[PDB]
Amino acid sequence: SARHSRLIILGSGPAGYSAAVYAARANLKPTLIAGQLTTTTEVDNWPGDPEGLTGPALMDRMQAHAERFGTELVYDHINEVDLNVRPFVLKGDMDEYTCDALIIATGATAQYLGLESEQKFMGQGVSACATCDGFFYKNQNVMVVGGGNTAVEEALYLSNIAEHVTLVHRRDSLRSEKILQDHLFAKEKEGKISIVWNHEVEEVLGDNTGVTGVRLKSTKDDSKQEVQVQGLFIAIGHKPNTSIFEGQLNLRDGYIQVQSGTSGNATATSVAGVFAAGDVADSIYRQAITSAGSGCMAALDAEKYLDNLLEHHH
Amino acid sequence: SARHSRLIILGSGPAGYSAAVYAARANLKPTLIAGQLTTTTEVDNWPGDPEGLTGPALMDRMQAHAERFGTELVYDHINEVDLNVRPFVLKGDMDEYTCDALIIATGATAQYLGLESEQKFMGQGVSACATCDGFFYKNQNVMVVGGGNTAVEEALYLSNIAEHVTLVHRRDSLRSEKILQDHLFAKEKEGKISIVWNHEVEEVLGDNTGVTGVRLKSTKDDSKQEVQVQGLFIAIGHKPNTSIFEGQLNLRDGYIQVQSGTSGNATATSVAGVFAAGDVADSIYRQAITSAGSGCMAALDAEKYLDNLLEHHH
Repeated sequence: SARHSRLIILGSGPAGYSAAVYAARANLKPTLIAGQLTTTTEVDNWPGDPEGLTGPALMDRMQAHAERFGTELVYDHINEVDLNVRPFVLKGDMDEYTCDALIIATGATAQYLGLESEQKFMGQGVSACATCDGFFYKNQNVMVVGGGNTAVEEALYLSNIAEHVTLVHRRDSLRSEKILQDHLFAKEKEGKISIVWNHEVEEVLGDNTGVTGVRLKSTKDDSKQEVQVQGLFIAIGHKPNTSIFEGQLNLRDGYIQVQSGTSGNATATSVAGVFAAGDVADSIYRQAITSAGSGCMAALDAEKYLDNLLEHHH
Repeated sequence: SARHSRLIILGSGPAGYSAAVYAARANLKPTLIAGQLTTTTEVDNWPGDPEGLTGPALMDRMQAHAERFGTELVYDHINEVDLNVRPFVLKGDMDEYTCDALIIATGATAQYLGLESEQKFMGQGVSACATCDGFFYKNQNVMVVGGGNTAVEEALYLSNIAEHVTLVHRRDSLRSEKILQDHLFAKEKEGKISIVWNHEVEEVLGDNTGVTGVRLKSTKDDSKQEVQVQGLFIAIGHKPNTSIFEGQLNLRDGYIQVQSGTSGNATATSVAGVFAAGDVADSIYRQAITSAGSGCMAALDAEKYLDNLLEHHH
């Protein structure tokens, strides 16, 4: 038989653990099913942790916090949901779960090159987050790989920090928005950004310093080109972790659509009783602190929903 | 002559210090003018700090964090602003400041009884925040003082934690919204909440345990009444710290109106270049973590605004 909980939070992470702490201190006894921050080596922008913080260390603290006030943690992978009936059904490998309210905090997944040189130097000068790691390379030279909105915005961000940015793309045109393109070409004219078209990364180069260069290979002939850089930012793209909700929730480009606004219920989805927090619904800011904030919001939204539902039953 | 900065953040606090950390790590060199969390004795819902945290300790850490990456802190009180001209003008007791973008993070102020017994037991069982301190009183008896939306919502929140809630008000009707009133009267019928009309707090009672009772005095005759409670929550009201912006920004009930939404620029006000973060713009959630999140959002909003402004000058 299915394990029923009043509230289930799906996903461990800043948003999920934040919702757990608030739901548990509201006396809701939430269940969290655990199954972008845990890959960052040095975390320097979690407000109130000025030095020494690492991604895994922050997750351990958030996990301990959720458990301290009585969250039930469950280690399972959910391969299917039914949001058409209430209580909502979550089908896992180990058990089936049902709940009266659901908070979805499944995050998003950054895509990488898939190169051993890239994995070798992951954390030693290879990064997927300009906002997290850009300040390291003030007055130094960096490279951004990719061709969509994300790559363009990261090169723009970094162009106020780095001495020079090299943006590399495998096609010869960008799939990004026209305002972002205009800003980029302005910076290129002033010498702050260079763009290398029709190329892909062949090998990440460095030593005990970490990254020192990148060898590119052209996608239209056999030629190669070495660029000296201290930081490599992989910005191929982000994918919200929403495949199991397709056809059951309103999505926009794979992100879960939430009500937002300034009059409460800001994390509500298109299904009553289902709330979404963090990077699964946020395409713009995508930081641990903003995710933690929305998880707190989802907890209060869910609390008010469950209380009103409670008022009319039995 | 006026001290010019590209970006000024007005207000120390979770929102202001969070915006400072992000603006400084973006290489913006922000100025923060410093002049609800710093009154909470034990802070138990800052995600990732499971035990031992105090309000002042968290502010010291956030302050150190903003300063580490190069925020210029200024200790001054702003008595007037001019947002009708650019760069915007801030008139202080010690200096005049101007800026190209402004982040307003001035918070809100909770109103108290003004009683020595209330101040005596402040932090030892007297609180202004049910969300912060309610869990302390699980399966115990509490009192909420006030008559508007805030008092009603706090009594509702606490009614799922405490064994019993006593809501006390000086008039004989509530000035709160009708849906909230219906929920309250439902809980009263079931014996979870009691309402004492036409009364005000005369003295807060307790010892080394902290609070043990409250003596009420009627506002319509000379009679008095003792209630045994372990926690007293003062919910007379919140006032956003916005008086100097009246007539210069769109306000709704004194809160600064922000764009919100899921497509970025969520902290933008009715004046281009002016952003608002934290409790000065949030009437619903009002927590340190949600304020910190919006301060991070305001930093990115301001970063994109300043960069575009930069592109077209000189």
